[PDB]
Amino acid sequence: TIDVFQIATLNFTSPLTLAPINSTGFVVAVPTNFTF
Amino acid sequence: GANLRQDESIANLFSSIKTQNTQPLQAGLNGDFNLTMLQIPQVTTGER
Amino acid sequence: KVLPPLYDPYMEAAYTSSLLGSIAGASWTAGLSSFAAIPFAQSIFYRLNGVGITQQVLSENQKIIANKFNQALGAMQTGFTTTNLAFNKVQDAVNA
Amino acid sequence: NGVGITQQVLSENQKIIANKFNQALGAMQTGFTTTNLAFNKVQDAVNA
Amino acid sequence: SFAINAPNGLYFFHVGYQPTSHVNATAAYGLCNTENPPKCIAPIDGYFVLNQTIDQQWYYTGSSFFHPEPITEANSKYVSMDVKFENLTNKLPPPLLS
Amino acid sequence: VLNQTIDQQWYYTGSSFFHPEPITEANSKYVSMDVKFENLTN
Ligand SMILES: *[C@@H]1O[C@H](CO)[C@@H](O[C@@H]2O[C@H](CO)[C@@H](O)[C@H](O)[C@H]2NC(C)=O)[C@H](O)[C@H]1NC(C)=O
Ligand SMILES: *[C@@H]1O[C@H](CO)[C@@H](O[C@@H]2O[C@H](CO)[C@@H](O)[C@H](O)[C@H]2NC(C)=O)[C@H](O)[C@H]1NC(C)=O
Ligand SMILES: *[C@@H]1O[C@H](CO)[C@@H](O[C@@H]2O[C@H](CO)[C@@H](O)[C@H](O)[C@H]2NC(C)=O)[C@H](O)[C@H]1NC(C)=O
Ligand SMILES: *[C@@H]1O[C@H](CO)[C@@H](O)[C@H](O)[C@H]1NC(C)=O
Ligand SMILES: *[C@@H]1O[C@H](CO)[C@@H](O)[C@H](O)[C@H]1NC(C)=O
Ligand SMILES: *[C@@H]1O[C@H](CO)[C@@H](O)[C@H](O)[C@H]1NC(C)=O
Ligand SMILES: *[C@@H]1O[C@H](CO)[C@@H](O)[C@H](O)[C@H]1NC(C)=O
Repeated sequence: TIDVFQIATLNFTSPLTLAPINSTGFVVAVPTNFTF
Repeated sequence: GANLRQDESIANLFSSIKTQNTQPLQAGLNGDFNLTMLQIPQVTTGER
Repeated sequence: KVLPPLYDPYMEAAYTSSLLGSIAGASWTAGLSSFAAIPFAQSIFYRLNGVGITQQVLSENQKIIANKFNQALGAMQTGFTTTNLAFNKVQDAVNA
Repeated sequence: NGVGITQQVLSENQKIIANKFNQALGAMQTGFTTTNLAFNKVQDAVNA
Repeated sequence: SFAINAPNGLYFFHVGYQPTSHVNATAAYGLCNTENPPKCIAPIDGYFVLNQTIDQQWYYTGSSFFHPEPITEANSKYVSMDVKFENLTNKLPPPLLS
Repeated sequence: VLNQTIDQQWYYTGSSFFHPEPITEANSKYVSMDVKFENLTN
């Protein structure tokens, strides 16, 4: 940050997994906000 | 330049992880379908 | 010099695991903006229904379809021989 | 509507959708930098 | 998508629908009543969600935007019986009414 | 299809599997008149 280079590890964090519900139907993530 | 382009292409291909929603697949039988062949085994003795 | 690959094999494993976890879904909606937490077996049966197999057949032949799918997944092992074209392609890339 | 947005939502958020589209078209300018991959491809073709 | 002229080709601006905020909605595979010949319906380009407009009162919402609406023949299709469908005895949608 | 569940009694079957079922509005759609269509009186 302009003294010594640092070594970091690449790691892709996938979005939080939607665990299925044990109810009759299923749970769906429907958008409420959007962009183009 | 060739190596940089290859790295960029592979990063572009692997970038789908960051914007892909998934569900936690059950270990072994998923209902009646056996997906043990395609799943990474989990062993506590050593590293993943 | 042979440069190391951009990603660790753990990152490739994460990519393939995300691919495996992304298979299940609604598979009937107009777009790709919503994610439905439909289990894998339900998604496979819905894919079969979309193929042209009615729900009566799917409900009757549940265990039969599951057993055939498991037999196919088990027979996936035998394809890693020199006879298979895709394995030949893998070895050809390695040889190149 | 074909994407999966019902006509009620489209009628309700007409100006909001238009404003978001205009913001996207106005932010299209920012992509002509060395960070973008497509602009890098353009400059790569010119350089070749 | 908009295509403009580039020095040695065409430059494409692909405008896409990107959602930012999501809502977890209780959805149903389908709904139908209790008749000797059952009459089961499924959503068209959407889901049968549970949340009220502002439980056994099911609404219809679009795939790409959450906005519950009454279930009619405009946004539903008739399908054969599926055992995962919800059996409705009260608050039947007009498609499910005999 | 024509075969019975187990002729002028017509059933519906899926493309990928033969299993005749009664014809309803779930598996049929209304279309304009076609000459090759079967005229049913019973
Ligand atoms: C599901 O598939 C897995 C993997 O193919 C099966 O696990 C194998 O079971 C056999 C028979 O007991 C063992 O010899 C193998 O060592 C197991 N592992 C592998 C990797 O082949 C499993 O039996 C199948 N069935 C169920 C119900 O889980
Ligand atoms: C809705 O009702 C149907 C028809 O009664 C149910 O389907 C039956 O479910 C039982 C119990 O699981 C099975 O043994 C039968 O084989 C199913 N079919 C028939 C034709 O009876 C269904 O389970 C009900 N669904 C819900 C969500 O309550
Ligand atoms: C079903 O009935 C229709 C309507 O009567 C028939 O269509 C006519 O067929 C005749 C004889 O081939 C033609 O000359 C006419 O032009 C057709 N159209 C009309 C409007 O009359 C049709 O052939 C019958 N189909 C079968 C399979 O018997
Ligand atoms: C969508 O998000 C914008 C900001 O990105 C906000 O101003 C607007 O009120 C939101 N609309 C909703 C939540 O309906
Ligand atoms: C939906 O549930 C997930 C976990 O399954 C959670 O991470 C997310 O924040 C929830 N979204 C809401 C409550 O809007
Ligand atoms: C709101 O939506 C949720 C989705 O999980 C549903 O369970 C709940 O009943 C709804 N509430 C109302 C008041 O509509
Ligand atoms: C069985 O199917 C054949 C198909 O060629 C049909 O001609 C025949 O009438 C059917 N028989 C019965 C008893 O349904």
